Amino acid sequence: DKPIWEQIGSSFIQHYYQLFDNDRTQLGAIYIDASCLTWEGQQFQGKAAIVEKLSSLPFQKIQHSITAQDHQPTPDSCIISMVVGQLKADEDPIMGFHQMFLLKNINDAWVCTNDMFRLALHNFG
Amino acid sequence: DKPIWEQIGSSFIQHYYQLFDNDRTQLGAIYIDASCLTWEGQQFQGKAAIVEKLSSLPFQKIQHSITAQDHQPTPDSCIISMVVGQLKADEDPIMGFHQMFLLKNINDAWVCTNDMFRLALHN
Repeated sequence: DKPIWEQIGSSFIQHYYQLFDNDRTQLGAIYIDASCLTWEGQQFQGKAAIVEKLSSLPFQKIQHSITAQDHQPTPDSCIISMVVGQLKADEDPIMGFHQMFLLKNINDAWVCTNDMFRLALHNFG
Repeated sequence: DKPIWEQIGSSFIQHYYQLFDNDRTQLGAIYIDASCLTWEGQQFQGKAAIVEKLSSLPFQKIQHSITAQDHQPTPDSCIISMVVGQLKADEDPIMGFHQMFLLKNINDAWVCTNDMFRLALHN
């Protein structure tokens, strides 16, 4: 009785972070040539540029934890998902993050066409 | 200047928060009948339900400030806008929030088809 979009969105999220936290050089499998990534405000178009950027991050170990995830179907048969959570890389402070994914079913598989990620900064005084 | 999707997206965000902060019962103006909202994990389907929920919020006045806004175009001619910010309702403590919008041009006008909102935790 759980909607298809929640089932698919939840499984996609789990798989994405599993790949991210263990071997991000293998993340291309979930993107396509026409994909777009926005990381910390910077945009990257196309699978090649996206995998290059993600693989390039100066972290040795990364772990994501999901606080909440919401999924909805969109008018063009896609699935849109919003994730709020925390992340811990190396010995950097744990920080919150927000991420959005748009999934489309192509060739009988759900892949990501749009990925937007932003890490929270702490507001100092 | 800014890419077309950032121009449209940033203008939509301004319209949405201006309506929320100044006359939220008129928020229907930026939705369509089939829009969907998930608010603090609860889903409100259709413009009627969405506008009733937002109108019903237990505060008289609210002000939002956007601390970061990111926008992307999609292959199917839509725009995704991702926002982080702070808000203050009446005399309550300032609270952080995250919101995401999916926009589509329907009947020659950009409108929101999907909206997700979450208040910042802070355990």
